[PDB]
Amino acid sequence: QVLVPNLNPTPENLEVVGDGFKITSSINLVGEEEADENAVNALREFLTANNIEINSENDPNSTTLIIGEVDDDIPELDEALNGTTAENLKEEGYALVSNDGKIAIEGKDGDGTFYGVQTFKQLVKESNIPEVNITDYPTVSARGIVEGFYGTPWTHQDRLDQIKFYGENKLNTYIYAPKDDPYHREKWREPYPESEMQRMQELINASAENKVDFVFGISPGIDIRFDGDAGEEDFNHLITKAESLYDMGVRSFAIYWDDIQDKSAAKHAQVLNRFNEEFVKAKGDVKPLITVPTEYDTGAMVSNGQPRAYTRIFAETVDPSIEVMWTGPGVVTNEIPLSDAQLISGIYDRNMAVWWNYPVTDYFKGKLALGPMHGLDKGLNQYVDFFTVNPMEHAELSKISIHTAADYSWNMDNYDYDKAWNRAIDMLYGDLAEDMKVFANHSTRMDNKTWAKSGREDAPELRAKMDELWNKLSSKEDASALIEELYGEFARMEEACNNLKANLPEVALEECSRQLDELITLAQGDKASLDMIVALNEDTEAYESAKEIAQNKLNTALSSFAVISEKVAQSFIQEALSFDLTLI
Ligand SMILES: CCC(=O)N[C@H]1c2[nH]c(CCc3ccccc3)c[n+]2[C@H](CO)[C@@H](O)[C@@H]1O
Ligand SMILES: [Cl-]
Ligand SMILES: [Cl-]
Ligand code: NA
Repeated sequence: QVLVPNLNPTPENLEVVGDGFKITSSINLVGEEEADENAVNALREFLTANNIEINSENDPNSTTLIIGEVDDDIPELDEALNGTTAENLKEEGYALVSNDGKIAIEGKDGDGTFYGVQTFKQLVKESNIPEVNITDYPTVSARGIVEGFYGTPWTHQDRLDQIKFYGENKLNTYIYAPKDDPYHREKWREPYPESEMQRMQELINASAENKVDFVFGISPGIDIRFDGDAGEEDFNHLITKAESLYDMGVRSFAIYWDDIQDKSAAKHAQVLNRFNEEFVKAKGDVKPLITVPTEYDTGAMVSNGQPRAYTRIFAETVDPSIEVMWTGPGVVTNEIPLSDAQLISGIYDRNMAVWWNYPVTDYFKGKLALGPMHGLDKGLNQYVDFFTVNPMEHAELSKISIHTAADYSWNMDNYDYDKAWNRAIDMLYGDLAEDMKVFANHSTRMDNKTWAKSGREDAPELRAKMDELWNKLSSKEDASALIEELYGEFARMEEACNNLKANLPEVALEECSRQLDELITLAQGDKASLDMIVALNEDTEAYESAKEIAQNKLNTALSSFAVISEKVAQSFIQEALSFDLTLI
């Protein structure tokens, strides 16, 4: 009576200054004429979807909804806001106040109005709203996804659905750069045939409608020629390419030099500098060029606190107005500490862009990455102004991690990874949220066992409980209470997974059915591992029997393509098998 609903992102400023109130079958619409075009179509769609009519003219008594910019200049808006303004905020900023009856939305620019609507959309529940005073704006100005992974590229529907999802969580950047789109890279010189072109146009259109900058990436580095007529012919292919995507409405571009053998720092930068001049600037309404250098992680870029040969020359040749992306201290790493970003930003003498390789799983596909942004410094905004994550080829399940990235990048300072993660699953899964948390909590840590690792540890509280069990048994202390609690945990893993199998929407189930079965198998080996232990009671029969099962469950898990809970549910079984409790 009446609480604020989960919001994503977390708005900069929000306080309850009322009990909230129901919105009528019919509201008062004021401002649609002036307000941002896209912010309004998003309103009408929400309004439609929710059995909420727009008054052909006033009252009664209707709930009063008022919307527009600050340029735009309306009377009801100001009285409505009644103290609050979006006049002194960054681009994409807005204000929202729901005053008993009244609902006021003004953004600084069209962008912020649209976002103000998104926050409205999330605030209303049943027609009920809370009374609140909101001023909101992003920490980082560019926030989004780079579809840059290896593997089957997102389908065309996948992409439209992501692009909508991005609008609703205030992410504003989508970089188009699938490694295995032949035309992005393997055949970069070549024009998209007619029907990809048709499909490409809808991406673009859909993106503008959701205030998403659609960025067109190209990766010519495997075979591009730099010198003489060969270089002219090739640089022209780049133009031809960008032009066609310009002539479709694209006003951002990226040119990527990652994962190639040719380390011609000077030549790469010169291609970029040429494009900045001949395309970007000659066009006037194209956003800054974005690039990744062939050295794109601190280990590859730096030695002894100083740039390496390639990075040094790249840094000094490439135009200041160009956004350079780096991945952090490693290609797939635990963290980006402030000190890493300071270092990299120093070398390029600019605010940097991040290409963050999580939740992407192309380098270890058996595992789904279902955790929150983790390990990224909460003061990164000091040196970084462009933050994107590289997602899984699994579009739907990627949403959980992307959800958290939206809150990290929009409200960096207050970002809490555990709360963000919970919110994300709550917001995305509804009645299934609790069961989905159980499962996903075991699938957050990525680790290919060699060079690639990132993410929150899997099921950390269970892992500490397993640790305590071993400490009490090696000490020869009574552990029956804990043993009993772990039975409940393992039983609850299997219960949740079964509920997920039978009730998940198909769009999500098809991405995780194998991993669901993997956690069920381990939960059963976990349970059999406990029996193995209780069998303490010098019962050799029950011991051999629970042992062959624990061992079979483990072996099934080890053999299976799906990977989950390596250091927790799976490891517990190997820990239990090696705990020799038969000694006298
Ligand atoms: C910043 C550029 C980047 O990360 N490029 C690719 C990239 N390069 C690398 C390291 C190089 C590599 C490539 C293939 C096989 C092993 C290692 C890892 N990754 C990501 C994670 O797999 C891929 O998704 C990216 O497309
Ligand atoms: Cl050459
Ligand atoms: Cl496996
Ligand atoms: Na800068």
